[PDB]
Amino acid sequence: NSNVVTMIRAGSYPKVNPTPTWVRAIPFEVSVQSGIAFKVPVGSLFSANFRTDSFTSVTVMSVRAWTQLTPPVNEYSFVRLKPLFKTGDSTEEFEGRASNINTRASVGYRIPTNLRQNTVAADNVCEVRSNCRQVALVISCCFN
Amino acid sequence: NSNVVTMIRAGSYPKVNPTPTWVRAIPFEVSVQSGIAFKVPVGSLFSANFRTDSFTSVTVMSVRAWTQLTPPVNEYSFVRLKPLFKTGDSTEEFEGRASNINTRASVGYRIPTNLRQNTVAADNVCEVRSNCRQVALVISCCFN
Amino acid sequence: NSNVVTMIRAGSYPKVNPTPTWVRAIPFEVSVQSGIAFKVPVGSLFSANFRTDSFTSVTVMSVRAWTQLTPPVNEYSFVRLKPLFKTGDSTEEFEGRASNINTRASVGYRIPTNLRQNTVAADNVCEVRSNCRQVALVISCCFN
Amino acid sequence: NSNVVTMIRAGSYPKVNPTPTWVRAIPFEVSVQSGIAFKVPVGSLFSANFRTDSFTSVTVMSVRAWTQLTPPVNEYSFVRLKPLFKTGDSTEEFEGRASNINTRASVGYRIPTNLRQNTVAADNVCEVRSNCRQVALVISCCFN
Amino acid sequence: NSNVVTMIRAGSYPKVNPTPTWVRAIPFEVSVQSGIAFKVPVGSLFSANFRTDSFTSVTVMSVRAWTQLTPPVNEYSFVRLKPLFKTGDSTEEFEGRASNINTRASVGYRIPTNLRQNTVAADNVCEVRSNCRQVALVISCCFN
Amino acid sequence: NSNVVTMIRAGSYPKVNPTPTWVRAIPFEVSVQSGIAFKVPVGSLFSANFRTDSFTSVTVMSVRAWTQLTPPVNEYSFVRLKPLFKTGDSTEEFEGRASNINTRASVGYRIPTNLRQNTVAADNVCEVRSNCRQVALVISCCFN
Amino acid sequence: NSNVVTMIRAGSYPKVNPTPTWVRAIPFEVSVQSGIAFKVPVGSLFSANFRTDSFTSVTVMSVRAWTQLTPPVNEYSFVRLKPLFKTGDSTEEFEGRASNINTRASVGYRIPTNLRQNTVAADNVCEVRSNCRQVALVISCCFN
RNA sequence: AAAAAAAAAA
RNA sequence: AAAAAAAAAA
RNA sequence: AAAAAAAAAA
RNA sequence: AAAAAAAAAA
RNA sequence: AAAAAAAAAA
RNA sequence: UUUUUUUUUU
RNA sequence: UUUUUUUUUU
RNA sequence: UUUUUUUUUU
RNA sequence: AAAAAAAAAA
RNA sequence: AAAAAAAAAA
RNA sequence: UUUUUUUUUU
RNA sequence: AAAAAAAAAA
RNA sequence: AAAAAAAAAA
RNA sequence: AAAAAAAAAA
RNA sequence: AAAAAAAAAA
RNA sequence: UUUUUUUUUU
RNA sequence: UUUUUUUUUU
Repeated sequence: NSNVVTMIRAGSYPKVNPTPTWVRAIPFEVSVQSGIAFKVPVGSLFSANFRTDSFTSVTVMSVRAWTQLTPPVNEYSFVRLKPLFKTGDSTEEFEGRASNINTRASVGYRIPTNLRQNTVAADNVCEVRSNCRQVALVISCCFN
Repeated sequence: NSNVVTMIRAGSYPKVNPTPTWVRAIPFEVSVQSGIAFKVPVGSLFSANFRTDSFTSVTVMSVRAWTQLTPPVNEYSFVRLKPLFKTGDSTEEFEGRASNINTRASVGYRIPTNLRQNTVAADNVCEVRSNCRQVALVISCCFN
Repeated sequence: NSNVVTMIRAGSYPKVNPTPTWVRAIPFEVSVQSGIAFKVPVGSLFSANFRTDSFTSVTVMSVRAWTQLTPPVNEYSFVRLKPLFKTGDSTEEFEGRASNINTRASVGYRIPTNLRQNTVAADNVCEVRSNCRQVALVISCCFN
Repeated sequence: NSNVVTMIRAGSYPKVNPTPTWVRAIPFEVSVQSGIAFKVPVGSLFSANFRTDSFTSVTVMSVRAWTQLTPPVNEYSFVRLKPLFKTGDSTEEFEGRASNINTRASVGYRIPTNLRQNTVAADNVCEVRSNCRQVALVISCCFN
Repeated sequence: NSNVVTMIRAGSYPKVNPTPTWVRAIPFEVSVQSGIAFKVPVGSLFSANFRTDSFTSVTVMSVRAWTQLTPPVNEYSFVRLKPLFKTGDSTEEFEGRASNINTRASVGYRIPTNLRQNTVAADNVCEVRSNCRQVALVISCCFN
Repeated sequence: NSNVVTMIRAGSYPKVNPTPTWVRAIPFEVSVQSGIAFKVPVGSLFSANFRTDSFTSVTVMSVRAWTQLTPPVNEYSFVRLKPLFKTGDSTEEFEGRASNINTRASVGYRIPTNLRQNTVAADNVCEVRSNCRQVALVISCCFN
Repeated sequence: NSNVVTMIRAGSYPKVNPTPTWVRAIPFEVSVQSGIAFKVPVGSLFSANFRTDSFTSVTVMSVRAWTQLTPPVNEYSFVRLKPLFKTGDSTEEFEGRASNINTRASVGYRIPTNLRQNTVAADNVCEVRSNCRQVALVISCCFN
């Protein structure tokens, strides 16, 4: 392949965008209490730890949850997800349980195209329920 | 297609990365004096206006320049580019001229694979010469 | 086929959901006055008569209306539907008339994918106008 | 695809049903004592927690059991299932055992077509035996 | 072809709609100040000058902009667009610049299907920035 | 498909039209007396109830008529149409009768290409005769 | 398929057998001491708990062994099997060891066709050795 | 036959 | 790949 | 048509 | 060649 | 697609 | 993708 | 007979 | 190996 | 393989 | 040759 | 889906 | 698809 | 399958 | 024939 | 074309 | 022999 | 990709 700089025959000035969109998967954790549902805020996706402090809106595509800490004694890990939306919250409780006490419990859900609108920091993604004190999330989204 | 949320049978916790790389084309402008060469610093690529204030290094792939203002009276626009490298500056003067007085002049150059190392904010990209007082650049690079 | 019980060789604990979604066609009637449009509330879909008193939101896909009672003397039955949306009500008046005085008049409309968001009990499906005193509806939707 | 509402050319009033059937897999847990068989009541399937409080009968198709808590010390988890029927109870003890002490034990059985009749709340599904104090069940059935 | 009136063998009365939908491209201009962003109201699309004064909602599909006046002295024409949405404003700045000082600058963006909801007169389409005092807009939309 | 806004690489300013044409079918009713022909005015097609109050001319392609009320006692429904033209009125009497006393009568005619000129509000479409007091008309026309 | 009873045109009285053979895999456990071989008696296969109390002889085809309890501290589980025969005992010590301290150790041996004679309750099947205090056996055999 | 630099071409 | 329920389709 | 980044898939 | 609007058709 | 110069190659 | 100049490899 | 949702089997 | 986003080449 | 009765089906 | 139960197998 | 055992049908 | 009336055509 | 309206495309 | 939801399957 | 009942047949 | 108008058959 | 349940289209 080429070993030195080569000339580019550029033409007219193209169309540019200094602030483009970005498809990303954001990993973060949430602290949950026993028997209490925790509304996960959308504002947790806008942070300098994800290079996403420049955005103000995001389109969430899918949500995946993992238990982050060990379950109580004699129990297996479980994590539930209840989707939330601005036009109307859902009543599904997608639950995944671990079959080994030393293994995480995982579950997720996909958001259909008809409900993939923008969300801002004040909004909530879903509700999380678990017997472990911490839940890790991996949210596939498009920042715009 | 689907009209409601559907469960995702997630498995083990996957390999994640909260601060990934990003291939971009960064547009920005510089002020140039007549008969004086302007050194374009690499620090101009790290800004919040480009969503890039979180990176510290960047791999430049190609540089393109356009004249941003009108040329002096009776003249046609022109722009020269001299590539600069930490291992050793080059002496090429890639020059493009305008064939219409009302049209921009443009030129660009490609950096070969053997010279695509990282550069930090303190480094320089190239030298810019032009008869117009402002030059527009679009630098294709990989942030990491 | 099998005549007695057979053993299932199960494995790990699967991903479960106790409150799943449900695509339905909900029949119900509304009383209409002469020359006055009636806003059909979405809350009519959540009732124990439909096994749907557990849902809080619903995604309406298509609405079909029939005249339920006989028209006034010397007239043929008719029914008009005007779709309503939270992001902006429409002005279309889909209308159907009966060609026999003793037959029902019917009409319906389809909701596109871009407008298939969730609606709650406080929302309205559409406006209905009819010279008959009652109108039967069959609203294809997805409860979630 | 369409971006606005389109008219449906509906015809006569169709055959309707406001309370239809539903095939579901219902997850719930039962408390088991050591060396004592526990009868699983059919009434545990009718609940507002499963959106099935509107049904009174149910046709059971298959039953799957998992150990929900840890086994006693030094032991591996096990679970036994004995199908119960109104016309005549079976004596099969379908058993599954865990090969890892930290993993659930699971087993299941399928009800043939000749035994798929309706059952009410008073009826029993099966007897469960386990060295663990809790057993999670997932019953595939059709509500009607 | 036929040179006189011929009889149509019509049948039953069909499904009619007096106020139908309408796919349109609405051209109009806005006044922009130097260095000041201008929010384009959706109400600009409802006017008797476009035959659309009878509509109350509209679904936008794409937005296009051209510079309507000459840029300041020594400068090339440019125009920036930032899409706005009720669910969440975007941060993109789609920019197009003129390569000839006598030529307009043009740029545009397309709204995805998942963001094509209804918008009323009080809503805003996008922000516009330009060094020219007037920008010509052409908005492909569906009236309903 | 796309989930976020994407940039359109627009070019020169295109040919636009703010007040375009429109192919429509305009449904409306007229009051007819027994044994008296009624001239249908073209001005009935220009109204805000049809979104066509902005037009001043219209080109008719075909005319259809149904009886809107019940016929007198012991009689079957009928309707006659006589096309009218500015260059010369026709003498045809396209007639359709009901085979059931409870059913509407329908008939229609098509205007050839050589007679499809513009018509203003002062002009008349056709004469209508019927034993019923009201006749429903559906006129396929092109507004311009 | 047939929904009521049908007539069977039987012929002569067939050859019957009220006490037929039966191929089975008998699950049972034995208690084993440390460093002491345990002779598993054939009489353990004849029991009402396996529906085989009516048999007096059995033809053993294969023997499989699993550890039933946890091994000593710091040790992995293991189990040995030594086949025994009335015509002459074997000296093979088929051994299996667990590769996880929390998993069962398993091994098995198949009896060839030339050594598949009948064995009564007084006979032995194999000698079992293990560091666990219990071994779970599953013996494939034909009861006759 | 492919690859690099300088030049040329549709 | 076939079958059941709920929904949609030619 | 190939390659790079991010995402998604069998 | 495909997608959306209005009209028409088997 | 061919030709020249500098370089690399089977 | 090829022709030519410098160079290399085989 | 297929698309889609819940679920199961492989 | 393809689809999608950013970008370049042609 | 055809025919009859009763039932079910495209 | 297909269906069932029990066992076994790739 | 097959091999084996018990039984049935043809 | 053929025939009849009026018209038009190679 | 063809014709008209509005939108889009090579 | 394709798509959706609930279930079942290799 | 398949399935049920009664009848009939190789 | 076809196209068009009126009309009938299917 | 198919079978079943609700439903739609043809």
